[PDB]
Amino acid sequence: MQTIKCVVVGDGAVGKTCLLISYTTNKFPSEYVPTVFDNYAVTVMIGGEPYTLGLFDTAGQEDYDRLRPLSYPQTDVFLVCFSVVSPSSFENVKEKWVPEITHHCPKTPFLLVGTQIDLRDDPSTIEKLAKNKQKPITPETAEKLARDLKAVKYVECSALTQKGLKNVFDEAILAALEPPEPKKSRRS
Amino acid sequence: EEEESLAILRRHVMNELLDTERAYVEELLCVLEGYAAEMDNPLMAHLISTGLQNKKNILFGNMEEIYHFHNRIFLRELESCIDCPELVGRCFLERMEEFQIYEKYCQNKPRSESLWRQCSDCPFFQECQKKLDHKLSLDSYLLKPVQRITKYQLLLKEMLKYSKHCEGAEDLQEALSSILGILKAVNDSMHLIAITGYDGNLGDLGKLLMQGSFSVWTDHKKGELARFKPMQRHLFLHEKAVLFCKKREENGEGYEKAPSYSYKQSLNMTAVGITENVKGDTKKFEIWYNAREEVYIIQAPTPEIKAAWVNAIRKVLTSQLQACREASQHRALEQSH
Repeated sequence: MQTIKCVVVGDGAVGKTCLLISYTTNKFPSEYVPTVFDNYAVTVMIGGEPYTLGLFDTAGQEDYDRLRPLSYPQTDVFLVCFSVVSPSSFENVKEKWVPEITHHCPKTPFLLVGTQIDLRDDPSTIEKLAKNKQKPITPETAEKLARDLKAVKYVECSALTQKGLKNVFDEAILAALEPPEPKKSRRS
Repeated sequence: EEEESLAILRRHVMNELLDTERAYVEELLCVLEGYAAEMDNPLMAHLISTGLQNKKNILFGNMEEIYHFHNRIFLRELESCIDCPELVGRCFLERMEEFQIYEKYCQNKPRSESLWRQCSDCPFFQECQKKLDHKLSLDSYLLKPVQRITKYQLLLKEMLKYSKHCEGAEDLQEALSSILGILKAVNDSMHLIAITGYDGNLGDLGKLLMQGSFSVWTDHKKGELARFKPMQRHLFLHEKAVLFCKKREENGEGYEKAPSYSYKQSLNMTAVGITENVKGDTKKFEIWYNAREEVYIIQAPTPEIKAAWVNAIRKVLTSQLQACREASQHRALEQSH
Protein backbone atom coordinates (compact mmCIF):
# COMPACT_ATOMS: atom_id res chain seq x y z
CA MET A 1 0.00 0.00 0.00
CA GLN A 2 1.63 3.23 -1.22
CA THR A 3 1.89 6.02 1.35
CA ILE A 4 1.29 9.73 0.81
CA LYS A 5 3.01 11.82 3.48
CA CYS A 6 1.18 15.10 4.13
CA VAL A 7 2.65 17.64 6.55
CA VAL A 8 0.69 20.63 7.83
CA VAL A 9 2.84 23.67 8.58
CA GLY A 10 2.07 27.26 9.55
CA ASP A 11 1.96 29.74 12.41
CA GLY A 12 0.77 28.68 15.82
CA ALA A 13 -2.90 29.49 16.36
CA VAL A 14 -4.00 29.23 12.71
CA GLY A 15 -6.00 26.08 13.48
CA LYS A 16 -3.68 23.36 12.13
CA THR A 17 -4.63 20.79 14.76
CA CYS A 18 -8.32 21.69 14.70
CA LEU A 19 -8.32 21.34 10.92
CA LEU A 20 -6.81 17.82 11.05
CA ILE A 21 -9.18 16.71 13.82
CA SER A 22 -12.22 18.08 12.01
CA TYR A 23 -11.24 16.21 8.84
CA THR A 24 -10.46 12.87 10.48
CA THR A 25 -13.39 12.78 12.90
CA ASN A 26 -15.85 14.54 10.58
CA LYS A 27 -17.11 16.72 13.41
CA PHE A 28 -15.81 19.93 14.90
CA PRO A 29 -14.63 19.46 18.53
CA SER A 30 -17.61 21.30 20.06
CA GLU A 31 -16.79 21.30 23.82
CA TYR A 32 -13.00 21.05 23.99
CA VAL A 33 -10.57 21.50 21.11
CA PRO A 34 -7.83 18.85 21.49
CA THR A 35 -4.21 20.03 21.57
CA VAL A 36 -2.73 16.81 20.22
CA PHE A 37 -3.03 15.21 16.81
CA ASP A 38 -0.83 12.12 16.49
CA ASN A 39 0.37 10.94 13.07
CA TYR A 40 -2.74 9.62 11.41
CA ALA A 41 -3.20 7.09 8.65
CA VAL A 42 -6.26 7.56 6.44
CA THR A 43 -6.95 4.91 3.84
CA VAL A 44 -8.03 6.58 0.59
CA MET A 45 -8.94 5.02 -2.76
CA ILE A 46 -7.04 6.00 -5.89
CA GLY A 47 -7.63 4.19 -9.17
CA GLY A 48 -9.55 1.56 -7.24
CA GLU A 49 -6.37 1.02 -5.23
CA PRO A 50 -5.90 1.56 -1.47
CA TYR A 51 -3.43 4.25 -0.45
CA THR A 52 -2.40 5.47 2.99
CA LEU A 53 -2.81 9.22 3.45
CA GLY A 54 -0.41 9.95 6.32
CA LEU A 55 -1.29 13.14 8.18
CA PHE A 56 1.28 14.98 10.27
CA ASP A 57 0.63 17.98 12.53
CA THR A 58 3.44 20.32 13.62
CA ALA A 59 1.61 22.28 16.32
CA GLY A 60 4.01 23.25 19.10
CA GLN A 61 7.12 23.11 16.92
CA GLU A 62 6.63 26.57 15.35
CA ASP A 63 9.27 28.27 17.51
CA TYR A 64 12.01 25.63 17.09
CA ASP A 65 13.84 25.93 13.76
CA ARG A 66 16.00 22.84 14.36
CA LEU A 67 13.36 20.42 15.68
CA ARG A 68 10.73 21.58 13.19
CA PRO A 69 12.55 20.34 10.02
CA LEU A 70 12.86 16.85 11.51
CA SER A 71 9.28 16.17 10.29
CA TYR A 72 9.98 17.11 6.64
CA PRO A 73 11.96 14.18 5.16
CA GLN A 74 10.05 12.17 2.58
CA THR A 75 7.04 14.46 2.63
CA ASP A 76 4.95 13.99 -0.51
CA VAL A 77 2.91 17.17 -0.04
CA PHE A 78 2.88 20.15 2.32
CA LEU A 79 -0.10 22.22 3.46
CA VAL A 80 1.15 25.75 4.18
CA CYS A 81 -1.53 27.26 6.40
CA PHE A 82 -2.36 30.78 7.49
CA SER A 83 -5.56 32.10 9.07
CA VAL A 84 -7.58 34.39 6.81
CA VAL A 85 -8.21 36.59 9.88
CA SER A 86 -4.53 36.89 10.81
CA PRO A 87 -2.43 39.05 8.45
CA SER A 88 0.77 38.22 10.34
CA SER A 89 0.29 34.48 9.76
CA PHE A 90 -0.17 35.28 6.05
CA GLU A 91 3.05 37.29 6.00
CA ASN A 92 4.89 34.36 7.58
CA VAL A 93 3.81 32.19 4.68
CA LYS A 94 6.10 34.25 2.46
CA GLU A 95 8.79 35.23 4.99
CA LYS A 96 9.15 31.90 6.77
CA TRP A 97 7.26 28.77 5.74
CA VAL A 98 7.57 28.51 1.96
CA PRO A 99 11.25 29.51 2.05
CA GLU A 100 11.79 26.75 4.60
CA ILE A 101 9.96 23.83 2.99
CA THR A 102 11.41 24.92 -0.34
CA HIS A 103 14.89 24.58 1.10
CA HIS A 104 14.40 21.18 2.73
CA CYS A 105 12.06 19.69 0.12
CA PRO A 106 12.83 21.33 -3.29
CA LYS A 107 10.78 18.87 -5.33
CA THR A 108 7.87 18.60 -2.90
CA PRO A 109 4.66 20.41 -3.89
CA PHE A 110 2.67 22.53 -1.47
CA LEU A 111 -0.72 24.18 -1.24
CA LEU A 112 -1.42 27.57 0.30
CA VAL A 113 -4.22 26.94 2.76
CA GLY A 114 -6.32 29.68 4.30
CA THR A 115 -8.01 28.58 7.51
CA GLN A 116 -10.75 29.88 9.78
CA ILE A 117 -12.79 31.40 6.93
CA ASP A 118 -15.86 31.28 9.19
CA LEU A 119 -14.27 34.08 11.21
CA ARG A 120 -14.56 36.48 8.27
CA ASP A 121 -18.13 36.75 9.54
CA ASP A 122 -17.32 36.91 13.24
CA PRO A 123 -18.09 40.42 14.56
CA SER A 124 -15.61 40.27 17.44
CA THR A 125 -12.82 39.09 15.13
CA ILE A 126 -13.35 41.77 12.50
CA GLU A 127 -13.61 44.40 15.22
CA LYS A 128 -10.22 43.42 16.66
CA LEU A 129 -8.67 43.48 13.19
CA ALA A 130 -10.27 46.92 12.78
CA LYS A 131 -8.62 48.40 15.88
CA ASN A 132 -5.32 47.90 14.01
CA LYS A 133 -6.02 49.04 10.44
CA GLN A 134 -6.38 45.40 9.43
CA LYS A 135 -8.96 43.46 7.43
CA PRO A 136 -9.18 39.71 6.72
CA ILE A 137 -7.12 38.32 3.82
CA THR A 138 -9.22 37.99 0.66
CA PRO A 139 -9.17 34.94 -1.61
CA GLU A 140 -7.89 37.18 -4.43
CA THR A 141 -4.90 38.32 -2.39
CA ALA A 142 -4.18 34.73 -1.35
CA GLU A 143 -4.46 33.41 -4.91
CA LYS A 144 -1.89 35.95 -6.02
CA LEU A 145 0.52 34.92 -3.27
CA ALA A 146 -0.01 31.26 -4.19
CA ARG A 147 0.73 32.12 -7.81
CA ASP A 148 3.84 34.13 -6.91
CA LEU A 149 5.24 31.50 -4.53
CA LYS A 150 4.62 28.69 -7.06
CA ALA A 151 2.11 26.91 -4.83
CA VAL A 152 0.06 24.30 -6.67
CA LYS A 153 -3.15 26.09 -5.67
CA TYR A 154 -4.79 28.21 -3.03
CA VAL A 155 -7.57 26.60 -1.00
CA GLU A 156 -9.40 27.80 2.09
CA CYS A 157 -11.64 26.08 4.58
CA SER A 158 -13.32 26.17 7.95
CA ALA A 159 -12.72 23.43 10.50
CA LEU A 160 -15.86 24.67 12.26
CA THR A 161 -18.36 24.32 9.40
CA GLN A 162 -16.14 22.02 7.31
CA LYS A 163 -16.75 24.24 4.29
CA GLY A 164 -13.92 23.50 1.85
CA LEU A 165 -12.28 21.12 4.33
CA LYS A 166 -12.47 17.86 2.40
CA ASN A 167 -11.47 19.65 -0.79
CA VAL A 168 -8.22 20.80 0.80
CA PHE A 169 -7.10 17.20 1.24
CA ASP A 170 -8.39 16.10 -2.18
CA GLU A 171 -6.20 18.79 -3.71
CA ALA A 172 -3.32 17.62 -1.51
CA ILE A 173 -3.77 14.04 -2.75
CA LEU A 174 -3.87 15.24 -6.35
CA ALA A 175 -0.76 17.41 -6.00
CA ALA A 176 1.10 14.47 -4.41
CA LEU A 177 0.18 12.11 -7.27
CA GLU A 178 1.97 14.42 -9.69
CA PRO A 179 5.40 13.27 -10.93
CA PRO A 180 8.55 14.90 -9.48
CA GLU A 181 8.31 18.39 -10.99
CA PRO A 182 10.13 21.72 -10.50
CA LYS A 183 8.06 24.64 -9.17
CA LYS A 184 6.00 26.10 -12.01
CA SER A 185 4.44 29.52 -12.67
CA ARG A 186 0.71 28.70 -12.76
CA ARG A 187 -1.66 30.73 -14.94
CA SER A 188 -4.70 32.86 -14.11
CA GLU B 1 -21.05 29.01 37.31
CA GLU B 2 -17.68 29.84 35.73
CA GLU B 3 -15.88 27.81 38.40
CA GLU B 4 -17.63 24.59 37.37
CA SER B 5 -16.87 25.22 33.68
CA LEU B 6 -13.13 25.75 34.22
CA ALA B 7 -13.05 22.68 36.46
CA ILE B 8 -14.63 20.74 33.60
CA LEU B 9 -12.17 22.20 31.11
CA ARG B 10 -9.31 21.27 33.47
CA ARG B 11 -10.58 17.68 33.39
CA HIS B 12 -10.47 17.64 29.57
CA VAL B 13 -6.81 18.73 29.52
CA MET B 14 -5.93 16.08 32.11
CA ASN B 15 -7.70 13.42 30.03
CA GLU B 16 -5.90 14.46 26.88
CA LEU B 17 -2.61 14.66 28.75
CA LEU B 18 -3.13 11.22 30.25
CA ASP B 19 -4.57 9.56 27.12
CA THR B 20 -1.79 10.92 24.90
CA GLU B 21 0.89 9.94 27.41
CA ARG B 22 -0.40 6.36 27.28
CA ALA B 23 -0.55 6.21 23.48
CA TYR B 24 2.96 7.66 23.43
CA VAL B 25 4.30 4.99 25.80
CA GLU B 26 2.60 2.13 23.92
CA GLU B 27 3.83 3.48 20.58
CA LEU B 28 7.48 3.68 21.65
CA LEU B 29 7.19 0.13 22.95
CA CYS B 30 5.57 -1.40 19.86
CA VAL B 31 8.43 -0.01 17.80
CA LEU B 32 11.15 -0.97 20.30
CA GLU B 33 9.89 -4.56 20.18
CA GLY B 34 8.59 -4.66 16.62
CA TYR B 35 11.73 -3.22 15.03
CA ALA B 36 14.69 -2.79 17.39
CA ALA B 37 14.46 -6.20 19.07
CA GLU B 38 13.73 -7.74 15.67
CA MET B 39 17.17 -6.71 14.39
CA ASP B 40 18.58 -9.41 16.66
CA ASN B 41 16.10 -12.12 15.74
CA PRO B 42 17.72 -15.13 13.96
CA LEU B 43 14.49 -15.72 12.08
CA MET B 44 15.00 -12.21 10.65
CA ALA B 45 18.81 -12.05 10.30
CA HIS B 46 18.47 -12.99 6.62
CA LEU B 47 16.65 -9.74 5.81
CA ILE B 48 18.97 -7.30 7.56
CA SER B 49 22.65 -6.65 6.86
CA THR B 50 25.26 -6.46 9.62
CA GLY B 51 25.92 -2.85 8.68
CA LEU B 52 22.39 -1.94 9.73
CA GLN B 53 22.46 -4.09 12.86
CA ASN B 54 25.47 -2.18 14.19
CA LYS B 55 23.77 1.16 13.54
CA LYS B 56 20.81 0.33 15.79
CA ASN B 57 21.76 2.94 18.40
CA ILE B 58 21.97 5.54 15.62
CA LEU B 59 18.54 4.64 14.28
CA PHE B 60 16.68 4.71 17.62
CA GLY B 61 18.95 7.04 19.59
CA ASN B 62 18.04 6.73 23.27
CA MET B 63 14.38 5.89 22.65
CA GLU B 64 14.58 3.03 25.14
CA GLU B 65 15.84 5.32 27.88
CA ILE B 66 12.99 7.73 27.04
CA TYR B 67 10.47 4.88 27.01
CA HIS B 68 11.68 3.63 30.41
CA PHE B 69 11.48 7.08 31.93
CA HIS B 70 7.91 7.68 30.77
CA ASN B 71 6.73 4.10 31.30
CA ARG B 72 8.16 3.77 34.81
CA ILE B 73 8.03 7.28 36.21
CA PHE B 74 6.20 10.07 34.39
CA LEU B 75 3.07 8.26 33.25
CA ARG B 76 2.70 6.91 36.79
CA GLU B 77 3.14 10.41 38.20
CA LEU B 78 0.64 11.98 35.82
CA GLU B 79 -1.89 9.33 36.83
CA SER B 80 -1.59 10.52 40.44
CA CYS B 81 -2.83 14.00 39.49
CA ILE B 82 -6.14 12.87 38.02
CA ASP B 83 -8.24 13.98 40.98
CA CYS B 84 -6.69 17.44 40.90
CA PRO B 85 -5.34 18.40 37.43
CA GLU B 86 -4.10 21.85 38.52
CA LEU B 87 -1.29 20.20 40.44
CA VAL B 88 0.09 18.64 37.27
CA GLY B 89 2.61 21.47 37.15
CA ARG B 90 4.39 20.23 40.25
CA CYS B 91 4.55 16.90 38.48
CA PHE B 92 6.72 18.40 35.74
CA LEU B 93 8.85 20.54 38.03
CA GLU B 94 9.89 17.41 39.95
CA ARG B 95 11.32 15.76 36.86
CA MET B 96 12.79 18.63 34.87
CA GLU B 97 16.24 17.06 35.06
CA GLU B 98 14.95 13.78 33.64
CA PHE B 99 13.71 15.51 30.49
CA GLN B 100 17.31 16.39 29.63
CA ILE B 101 17.38 13.03 27.84
CA TYR B 102 15.41 14.60 24.99
CA GLU B 103 18.44 16.66 24.06
CA LYS B 104 20.33 13.46 23.23
CA TYR B 105 17.49 12.10 21.11
CA CYS B 106 16.98 15.35 19.21
CA GLN B 107 20.68 15.82 18.47
CA ASN B 108 20.80 12.30 17.11
CA LYS B 109 17.57 12.49 15.10
CA PRO B 110 19.14 14.00 11.94
CA ARG B 111 21.81 11.29 12.11
CA SER B 112 19.12 8.61 12.31
CA GLU B 113 17.36 10.33 9.42
CA SER B 114 20.46 10.03 7.22
CA LEU B 115 20.56 6.31 7.91
CA TRP B 116 16.83 5.89 7.20
CA ARG B 117 17.27 7.71 3.87
CA GLN B 118 19.32 4.74 2.68
CA CYS B 119 17.62 1.72 4.23
CA SER B 120 13.97 2.76 4.37
CA ASP B 121 13.42 0.40 1.43
CA CYS B 122 15.18 -2.48 3.20
CA PRO B 123 13.14 -5.76 3.27
CA PHE B 124 13.66 -6.03 7.02
CA PHE B 125 11.55 -2.92 7.63
CA GLN B 126 8.88 -3.71 5.07
CA GLU B 127 8.60 -7.05 6.84
CA CYS B 128 8.46 -5.73 10.42
CA GLN B 129 5.77 -3.29 9.31
CA LYS B 130 3.58 -6.06 7.84
CA LYS B 131 3.88 -8.04 11.08
CA LEU B 132 2.76 -4.97 13.03
CA ASP B 133 -0.14 -4.20 10.67
CA HIS B 134 1.19 -0.61 10.66
CA LYS B 135 0.23 1.75 7.86
CA LEU B 136 2.82 4.36 8.78
CA SER B 137 6.57 3.68 8.45
CA LEU B 138 9.12 3.44 11.26
CA ASP B 139 10.56 6.93 10.87
CA SER B 140 7.09 8.29 11.58
CA TYR B 141 7.26 6.62 15.00
CA LEU B 142 10.85 7.85 15.38
CA LEU B 143 9.43 11.41 15.27
CA LYS B 144 7.17 10.81 18.27
CA PRO B 145 9.72 11.77 20.95
CA VAL B 146 10.31 15.08 19.18
CA GLN B 147 6.56 15.60 18.80
CA ARG B 148 5.87 14.68 22.42
CA ILE B 149 8.29 17.08 24.11
CA THR B 150 6.82 19.87 21.94
CA LYS B 151 3.21 19.31 23.13
CA TYR B 152 3.78 19.44 26.89
CA GLN B 153 4.20 23.18 26.61
CA LEU B 154 0.86 23.35 24.78
CA LEU B 155 -0.88 21.17 27.34
CA LEU B 156 0.54 23.13 30.30
CA LYS B 157 -0.46 26.44 28.73
CA GLU B 158 -3.98 25.08 28.33
CA MET B 159 -4.21 23.78 31.91
CA LEU B 160 -2.93 27.14 33.11
CA LYS B 161 -5.65 28.90 31.11
CA TYR B 162 -8.33 27.03 33.08
CA SER B 163 -6.53 27.33 36.41
CA LYS B 164 -5.94 31.06 36.83
CA HIS B 165 -7.91 31.08 40.08
CA CYS B 166 -6.67 27.72 41.31
CA GLU B 167 -4.28 27.03 44.14
CA GLY B 168 -1.42 25.83 41.97
CA ALA B 169 -1.54 28.33 39.13
CA GLU B 170 2.00 29.43 40.04
CA ASP B 171 3.48 25.97 39.68
CA LEU B 172 1.74 25.62 36.32
CA GLN B 173 3.30 28.87 35.08
CA GLU B 174 6.71 27.75 36.32
CA ALA B 175 6.33 24.31 34.78
CA LEU B 176 5.42 25.96 31.45
CA SER B 177 8.41 28.29 31.57
CA SER B 178 10.67 25.41 32.55
CA ILE B 179 9.41 23.20 29.73
CA LEU B 180 9.86 26.11 27.31
CA GLY B 181 13.33 26.44 28.82
CA ILE B 182 14.26 22.86 27.94
CA LEU B 183 12.80 23.15 24.44
CA LYS B 184 14.86 26.31 23.90
CA ALA B 185 18.04 24.67 25.23
CA VAL B 186 17.62 21.62 23.02
CA ASN B 187 16.77 23.66 19.93
CA ASP B 188 19.73 25.99 20.61
CA SER B 189 22.12 23.07 20.98
CA MET B 190 21.16 21.74 17.53
CA HIS B 191 22.80 24.88 16.11
CA LEU B 192 25.81 24.48 18.37
CA ILE B 193 26.70 20.97 17.22
CA ALA B 194 26.62 22.23 13.64
CA ILE B 195 29.55 24.59 14.17
CA THR B 196 32.64 23.57 12.18
CA GLY B 197 36.17 24.93 12.13
CA TYR B 198 36.38 25.64 15.86
CA ASP B 199 39.76 24.80 17.41
CA GLY B 200 38.99 24.25 21.07
CA ASN B 201 36.40 22.86 23.45
CA LEU B 202 33.07 24.67 22.99
CA GLY B 203 32.28 23.36 26.47
CA ASP B 204 34.87 25.75 27.93
CA LEU B 205 32.84 28.77 26.81
CA GLY B 206 30.23 28.07 29.45
CA LYS B 207 26.50 27.53 28.83
CA LEU B 208 25.02 28.48 25.45
CA LEU B 209 22.51 31.23 26.23
CA MET B 210 21.28 32.38 22.82
CA GLN B 211 21.73 31.71 19.12
CA GLY B 212 20.26 33.26 16.03
CA SER B 213 20.88 34.58 12.55
CA PHE B 214 21.41 38.32 12.14
CA SER B 215 22.25 40.98 9.57
CA VAL B 216 25.44 42.65 10.78
CA TRP B 217 27.28 45.88 10.02
CA THR B 218 30.77 46.78 11.24
CA ASP B 219 31.78 50.22 12.51
CA HIS B 220 35.29 49.41 13.71
CA LYS B 221 37.77 52.08 14.82
CA LYS B 222 39.97 53.65 12.14
CA GLY B 223 43.42 52.07 11.99
CA GLU B 224 35.78 40.61 7.34
CA LEU B 225 34.04 43.97 7.23
CA ALA B 226 30.56 45.11 6.29
CA ARG B 227 30.62 48.91 6.15
CA PHE B 228 27.48 49.57 4.08
CA LYS B 229 25.83 46.33 3.01
CA PRO B 230 25.23 44.12 6.07
CA MET B 231 26.76 40.63 6.24
CA GLN B 232 24.94 37.54 7.51
CA ARG B 233 26.21 35.90 10.69
CA HIS B 234 24.81 33.33 13.10
CA LEU B 235 25.72 34.35 16.65
CA PHE B 236 26.17 32.11 19.67
CA LEU B 237 26.00 33.85 23.02
CA HIS B 238 27.86 31.84 25.65
CA GLU B 239 28.59 32.88 29.24
CA LYS B 240 32.26 33.46 28.40
CA ALA B 241 32.06 34.62 24.78
CA VAL B 242 30.11 35.60 21.68
CA LEU B 243 30.89 33.40 18.68
CA PHE B 244 30.33 34.67 15.13
CA CYS B 245 29.89 32.03 12.42
CA LYS B 246 29.02 32.10 8.73
CA LYS B 247 26.10 29.93 7.67
CA ARG B 248 27.32 27.41 5.09
CA GLU B 249 24.07 26.78 3.21
CA GLU B 250 26.14 24.64 0.83
CA ASN B 251 25.33 20.93 0.44
CA GLY B 252 26.99 17.84 -1.05
CA GLU B 253 25.59 14.30 -1.42
CA GLY B 254 22.63 12.73 0.37
CA TYR B 255 21.80 16.39 0.94
CA GLU B 256 21.43 17.15 4.64
CA LYS B 257 19.39 20.33 4.40
CA ALA B 258 20.36 21.51 7.88
CA PRO B 259 23.04 24.18 7.32
CA SER B 260 26.38 24.12 9.14
CA TYR B 261 28.21 27.12 10.62
CA SER B 262 31.82 28.01 9.83
CA TYR B 263 33.46 29.60 12.87
CA LYS B 264 34.80 33.07 12.06
CA GLN B 265 35.67 34.77 15.34
CA SER B 266 35.15 34.92 19.07
CA LEU B 267 34.58 37.94 21.33
CA ASN B 268 35.63 37.40 24.96
CA MET B 269 32.86 38.49 27.33
CA THR B 270 35.42 40.23 29.57
CA ALA B 271 35.84 42.95 26.95
CA VAL B 272 32.32 43.00 25.51
CA GLY B 273 30.07 46.02 25.73
CA ILE B 274 26.58 46.77 24.45
CA THR B 275 24.49 49.61 23.03
CA GLU B 276 20.75 49.08 23.47
CA ASN B 277 19.36 51.68 21.07
CA VAL B 278 20.28 52.52 17.50
CA LYS B 279 19.00 55.43 15.44
CA GLY B 280 16.29 54.68 12.88
CA ASP B 281 15.75 51.02 13.76
CA THR B 282 14.13 49.76 16.95
CA LYS B 283 15.32 46.20 16.28
CA LYS B 284 19.02 47.11 16.18
CA PHE B 285 21.52 46.98 19.02
CA GLU B 286 25.30 46.93 19.18
CA ILE B 287 27.90 44.52 20.54
CA TRP B 288 31.27 46.24 20.77
CA TYR B 289 34.71 45.02 21.86
CA ASN B 290 37.57 46.69 23.78
CA ALA B 291 35.62 49.91 24.35
CA ARG B 292 34.32 50.32 20.79
CA GLU B 293 37.55 49.76 18.87
CA GLU B 294 35.44 47.11 17.20
CA VAL B 295 31.68 47.55 16.82
CA TYR B 296 28.98 45.22 15.48
CA ILE B 297 25.55 46.70 14.66
CA ILE B 298 23.13 43.77 14.99
CA GLN B 299 19.69 43.85 13.41
CA ALA B 300 17.25 41.43 15.04
CA PRO B 301 14.31 40.10 13.03
CA THR B 302 11.95 41.47 15.69
CA PRO B 303 12.07 44.01 18.54
CA GLU B 304 11.25 41.21 20.97
CA ILE B 305 14.30 39.22 19.88
CA LYS B 306 16.52 42.29 20.24
CA ALA B 307 15.22 42.72 23.79
CA ALA B 308 15.86 39.06 24.55
CA TRP B 309 19.48 39.45 23.47
CA VAL B 310 20.08 42.71 25.31
CA ASN B 311 18.68 41.27 28.52
CA ALA B 312 20.70 38.05 28.27
CA ILE B 313 23.91 39.93 27.51
CA ARG B 314 23.27 42.28 30.44
CA LYS B 315 22.64 39.39 32.87
CA VAL B 316 26.04 38.05 31.79
CA LEU B 317 27.82 41.39 32.05
CA THR B 318 26.21 41.96 35.45
CA SER B 319 27.45 38.58 36.77
CA GLN B 320 30.87 39.36 35.37
CA LEU B 321 30.89 42.65 37.23
CA GLN B 322 29.87 41.01 40.51
CA ALA B 323 32.42 38.22 40.05
CA CYS B 324 35.24 40.79 39.74
CA ARG B 325 33.77 42.72 42.65
CA GLU B 326 33.95 39.64 44.88
CA ALA B 327 37.45 38.91 43.58
CA SER B 328 38.86 42.38 44.25
CA GLN B 329 37.25 42.17 47.70
CA HIS B 330 38.89 38.97 48.92
CA ARG B 331 42.38 39.99 47.81
CA ALA B 332 41.58 43.43 49.21
CA LEU B 333 41.02 41.80 52.58
CA GLU B 334 44.68 40.81 52.29
CA GLN B 335 45.45 44.00 54.23
CA SER B 336 46.38 41.63 57.07
CA HIS B 337 50.09 42.09 56.28
